[PDB]
Amino acid sequence: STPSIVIASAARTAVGSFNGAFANTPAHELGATVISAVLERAGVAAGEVNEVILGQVLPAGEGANPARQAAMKAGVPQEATAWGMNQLCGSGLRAVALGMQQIATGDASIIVAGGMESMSMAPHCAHLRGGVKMGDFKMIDTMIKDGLTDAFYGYHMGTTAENVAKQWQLSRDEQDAFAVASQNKAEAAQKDGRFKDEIVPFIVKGRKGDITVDADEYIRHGATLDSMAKLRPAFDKEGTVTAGNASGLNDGAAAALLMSEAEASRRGIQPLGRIVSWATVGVDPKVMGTGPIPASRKALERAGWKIGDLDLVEANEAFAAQACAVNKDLGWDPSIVNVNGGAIAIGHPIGASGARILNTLLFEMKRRGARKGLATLCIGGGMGVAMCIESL
Amino acid sequence: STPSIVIASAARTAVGSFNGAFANTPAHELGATVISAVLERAGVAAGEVNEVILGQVLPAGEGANPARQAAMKAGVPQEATAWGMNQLCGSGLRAVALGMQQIATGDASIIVAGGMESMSMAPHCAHLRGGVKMGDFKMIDTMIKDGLTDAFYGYHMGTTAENVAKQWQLSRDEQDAFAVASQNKAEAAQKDGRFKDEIVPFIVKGRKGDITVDADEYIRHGATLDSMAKLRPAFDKEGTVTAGNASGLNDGAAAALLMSEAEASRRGIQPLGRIVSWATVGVDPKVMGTGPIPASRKALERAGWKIGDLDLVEANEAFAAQACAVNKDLGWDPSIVNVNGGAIAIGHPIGASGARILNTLLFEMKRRGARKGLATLCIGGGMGVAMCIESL
Amino acid sequence: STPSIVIASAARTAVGSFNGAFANTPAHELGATVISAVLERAGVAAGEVNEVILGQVLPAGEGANPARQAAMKAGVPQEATAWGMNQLCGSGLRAVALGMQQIATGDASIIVAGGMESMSMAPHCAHLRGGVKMGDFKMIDTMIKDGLTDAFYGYHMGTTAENVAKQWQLSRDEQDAFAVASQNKAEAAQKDGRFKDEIVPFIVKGRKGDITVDADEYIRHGATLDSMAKLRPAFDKEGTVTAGNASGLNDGAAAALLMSEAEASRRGIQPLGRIVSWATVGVDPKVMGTGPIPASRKALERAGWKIGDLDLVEANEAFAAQACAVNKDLGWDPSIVNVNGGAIAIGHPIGASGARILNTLLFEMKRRGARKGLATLCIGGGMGVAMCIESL
Amino acid sequence: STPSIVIASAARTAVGSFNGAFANTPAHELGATVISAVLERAGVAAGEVNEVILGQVLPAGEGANPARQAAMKAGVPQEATAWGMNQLCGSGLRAVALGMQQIATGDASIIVAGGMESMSMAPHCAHLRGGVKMGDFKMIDTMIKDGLTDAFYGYHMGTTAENVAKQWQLSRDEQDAFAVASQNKAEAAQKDGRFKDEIVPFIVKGRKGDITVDADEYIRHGATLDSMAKLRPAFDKEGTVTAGNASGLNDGAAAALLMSEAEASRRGIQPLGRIVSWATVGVDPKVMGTGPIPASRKALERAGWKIGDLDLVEANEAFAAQACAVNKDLGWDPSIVNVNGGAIAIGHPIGASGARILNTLLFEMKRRGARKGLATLCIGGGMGVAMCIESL
Repeated sequence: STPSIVIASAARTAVGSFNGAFANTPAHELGATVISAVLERAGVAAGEVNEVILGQVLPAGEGANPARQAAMKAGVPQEATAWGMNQLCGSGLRAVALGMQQIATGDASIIVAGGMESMSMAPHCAHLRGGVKMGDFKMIDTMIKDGLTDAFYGYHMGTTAENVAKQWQLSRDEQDAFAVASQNKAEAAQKDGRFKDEIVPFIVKGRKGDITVDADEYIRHGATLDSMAKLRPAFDKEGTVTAGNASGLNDGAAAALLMSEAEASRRGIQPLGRIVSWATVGVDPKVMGTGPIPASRKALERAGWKIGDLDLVEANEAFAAQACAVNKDLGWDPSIVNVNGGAIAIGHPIGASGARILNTLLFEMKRRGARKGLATLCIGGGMGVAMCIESL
Repeated sequence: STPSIVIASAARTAVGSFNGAFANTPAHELGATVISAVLERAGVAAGEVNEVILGQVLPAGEGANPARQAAMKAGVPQEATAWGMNQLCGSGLRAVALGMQQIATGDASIIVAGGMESMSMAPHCAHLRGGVKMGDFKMIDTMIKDGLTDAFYGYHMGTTAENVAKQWQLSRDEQDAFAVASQNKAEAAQKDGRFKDEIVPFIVKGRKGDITVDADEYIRHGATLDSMAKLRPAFDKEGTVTAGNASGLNDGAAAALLMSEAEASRRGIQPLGRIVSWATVGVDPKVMGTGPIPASRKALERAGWKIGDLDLVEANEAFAAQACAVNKDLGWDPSIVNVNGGAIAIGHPIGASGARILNTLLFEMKRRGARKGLATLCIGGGMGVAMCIESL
Repeated sequence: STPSIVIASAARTAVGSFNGAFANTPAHELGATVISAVLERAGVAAGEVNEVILGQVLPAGEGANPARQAAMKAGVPQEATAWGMNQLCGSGLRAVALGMQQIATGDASIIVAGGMESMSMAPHCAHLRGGVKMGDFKMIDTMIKDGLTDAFYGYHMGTTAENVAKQWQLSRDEQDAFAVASQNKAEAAQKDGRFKDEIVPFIVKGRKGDITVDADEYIRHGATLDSMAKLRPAFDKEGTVTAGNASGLNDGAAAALLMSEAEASRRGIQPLGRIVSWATVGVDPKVMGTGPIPASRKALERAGWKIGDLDLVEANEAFAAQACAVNKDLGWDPSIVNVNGGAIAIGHPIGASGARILNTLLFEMKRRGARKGLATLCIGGGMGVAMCIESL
Repeated sequence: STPSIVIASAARTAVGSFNGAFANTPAHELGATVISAVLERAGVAAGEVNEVILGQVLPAGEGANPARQAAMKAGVPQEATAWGMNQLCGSGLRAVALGMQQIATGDASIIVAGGMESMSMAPHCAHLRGGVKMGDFKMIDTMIKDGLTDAFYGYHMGTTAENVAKQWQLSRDEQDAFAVASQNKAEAAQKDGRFKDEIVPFIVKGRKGDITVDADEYIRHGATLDSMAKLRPAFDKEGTVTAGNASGLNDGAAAALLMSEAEASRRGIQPLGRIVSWATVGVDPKVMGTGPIPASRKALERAGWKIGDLDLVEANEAFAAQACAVNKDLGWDPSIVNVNGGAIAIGHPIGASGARILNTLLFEMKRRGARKGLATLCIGGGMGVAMCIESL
């Protein structure tokens, strides 16, 4: 016996548009509906939860330990514990791995892991203690500063996307075609109802009416090639990366309920998947979108799998440029990759995104009867993270 | 196989006073000194590090994933990984448990773990995207909001301290004595040089001069009972908890280099300790200070130890009120607890604290030849974390 | 010598709604349009103007001396002078009076005078020099603080409205019926093109298309009594003053070209009127709304006129409570007061209001053939101002 | 007869250094003390005051109509009226002319007029109603934005001071020599007790000790030429204007009690002087410092005086450059100009300054026995204000 951890249930909120559906909704409120959903979906009571682990990159101003606020809201008992973590864009997936490890070391039985992010609610800030004798000073967008910018060179992540576009010789036309495809695929999945199983509706509490949000709002309908082609390079004036072939700024939460394989068998739960391996690797910050390459490779080696053994893949679409370079290097069949669209369409709620794509993978593996899956993301500052899933 | 992880080496900066020695030093610069130090003290090169894991509660405005910043600054290679975590006051110790689990489950060989915090540099913020159509709005002190306030009932942690004072019938005099004793013990320890081993000096790079910081500046010298007795209660106009019998606002970093016991041996390292067990449990938020009770018990049970087996103990002094209740309920010999003073004197740099007291425990264990230790902290929002360590 | 000052010409921008048509238009820009307008209307060249005087209450962040900025934009030469003034709500009419005095004392020949206000562009502010060691601080809405709040009692102007309402025993129903009557009057005048003459169109300079504003946007079309009677008290909680029976938050500018009666004859100008008298008087800030009573009476005594001699009156509608009280006490025929509706419908761009209503009176006095006219406003901090005008 | 308007009395606070003696004193508190002092020194009851006129450039956040606040706090009754005005740096001397005009037009019997300024209390601000969707923004220093920045070309007043220097060929050694001379003259005078009479003491209400400010604290004692020659230029990096030969940022208030000459004589009051003329003129903004030239020539033509005639002058030293050029062109004897020093030494409380120098002139005229006096100032944006005084 070697530990075997399973994913008993999963869920996500719709991914809200920047200052959209979740514009004034705290990340923990989203996370709390996702916690209640995994619990209800699994047939597990809040009472049984030992720990809640929630990847989250932008918690400034939300109060002490937003993960515990989420667990507490969801009725997870005070006797349980909770914590937040930050491996930037990888966070939501990394948390799942960290969850797995709690069970594997005998420290916990039942874990809810994933991530949550409200980019809309990220505040602007300034260090004012010393005090500003005289003159103007900057109020800093914490979302840009703490979530989207390279810490060591100063530039937007998009600049790394360009570095990757230049290196892999990825034309504007390749990048835009990829973008348009992500949209059209995500539209088709959405229209066919392929996101319903994974999405838990979220009730946005109002003064003048409650609003039920259960549709991914960032997905553009009838996206045209021309709409992409017309855009201006966003980061480099003779660049190639645009706001249309990059993912956006988004809100959401996503999580999974985990237990041992034998525990799921005792409870009669038909799990979404066995966690067969995971990995995280570093790369050059300058080309951070390449992260998935060494991370997926290492994850696969750990499972004893060939790239060609995979039946479905979710590789997060930070930028068309990096998603393209990843697909090229790995060489896996692109028809099995982000089959229901990706982040360019669906969005990128940073700390939740790793769990969001996991949710998409898992519910698509169930529906198509895919045996072996892999989810992976690039990570600002130069890292990768990947996870292998096998169906039971 | 039952993995066995050792702490090969450890270090910490001196603990800075609010807006004092480290007033404009970013937390990751503190962390980077400590990473370098654990490496040099262990005889391990930075190239050998697989992951850096740093608890940090107040990273707003520092830029993306300060743990990575710290790790890169210290010459940890881009191929390694790094991430931050947040379990409030527990974080710096939890990070060490979580680094242990990385090695236990075969994912890493070498981990640097602890925490870092610059409460000084924590900014003021506001959510300003929606705009403010009209009326006044708060610029919120992130330090207080995200670090020191109960997220549910809204009040300062001192209120939970009052709740513990009331419940355990802890007089003002008893709290003040406890406080004065922490000061006196820390001063003794400092003058005799007992912080020297644990502290790595930190160079505050100036303009008109580099200043080396290697002494704990929060410790007040010649602290009198009358100076404690004269203070007004800080949270409850007829309460008992004061600025003097509470910890302060502080800046620091602290860490442990971890590896398997078989690896230390290969390397010929004489480790500071073996991690025999850890535990984290929740309690009622209203009395979060009682955290250490169920976590310490669970940790000892896990280790197979009685309370009486312990030779040394570091229990973090957030508030004299809670430190007293912990010591009462546990009933361990108070002459073995915080033998070189605690956080009322030394300071409480939130995310670094758990690794700070682990540092103090390890180096005193080595000094005096103590076989069995325990580090534990209370955690805001109602938790506790604890770790058992055995000498080799 | 008996001087004799005439208003050669006059014009106002339309009145914009809070965060509306002029949401991003600086005051002096609205001001500059009005300055050139009175010049073009009078057939006097900008280079003939000796001085510009503009009432302005909320000039924070617009830069040095916005009166000099509006004058310069409007093509008044540098050899001239310009200044701003603040008698709060009465500033715009008071400036008109200050200009008359320049000519009377032989210090100037041609003056432009009035007021300008952008309540939209009023910032939030905080005193931040000392620095802020710890704790939240307030970001202060200068529109509320410097414009709508009584300095001596600390409450909103609407509270002084409650006071006057209680003093005069003005029912909610009476206050509301005034409010609907003012809206219906205004909506009638607008449709009928009675505001055309005085309104000079303003061009909102844009990126994605220029826009011409020439219609008062705050007037509610189809104002009903039932819609009024549904609202809640805005200030007091069993009060009588609502948002529907008080004036709004608005932007705009208004001015008048002044010169000696003889000067206008030299130039073939047919003046809108002769300034016969003016007067300002103080009252209790708690009932600041009563201000127009002593002021209007003083003004009438200086003119050597009786109340019944007036053919037309513009008495500013700060609050239906106060407007109703003033009218009740003076006993001037309601049918000659605010004939084209008042501020409850038109809005109340503070610094500009007083020239605003001067414009309305002057042009409607031209139109119907009225010979004697009176303008008056209540003033925050417990003042009144008034002016008497006679047709040539 | 003729409108003959006299200064019955005069008083001024000491001028404070920036963030110094009056660091947390609101302007209106400084103003109230000065209004009370003009009344006492004259022997006039506060209830006899008709209206109060206070220049003031930086009222952001002080609340509704600070001139009204000054007046009420000073004990002037609610019946009186009060308002502020901004002709920037001339505001405080222009206000005296405005009040004179109230009495000359027969609209008022007794006026208190001057200026007030807390440049230390001036806050930082931003326009945030619309909201800041994404990205960094500036919090703006209103002192700078609204007080010392030319709104047209964008630059600090010291650049226009540079423009006058290059134009007038005023060396670094020439301006330095004027600066030292203005400090010695001002220090000498202060030691002699020559500011005593004009100054009313102000009481800084403290918590741990009240403090009596009765000395100009911006004056620097033992001012040498070498410290002045060792300064780096502040505005132009290879320039000629420094912090040392330019005026400073300061706090203070100052005023004059006004009434007709016939009136003074009824009350048995020996006036400080009679206002014989005044004037205000525009100039090229770029070279704003030259304002005092055409304004004094004008003032003198309206008095029907020659420059020679003058027995004493107070020409405001905004900068050493603008000053020397105003001294050079007009050709008035330098010995009678700023005889007790100037604004370089004493300081420059923007909206109060004009009223400040009027005080020095009036009181020094009284002591030394000068019959004819002139005060004058340059004004940002390109204006001059000036006033001719005659002793009885």
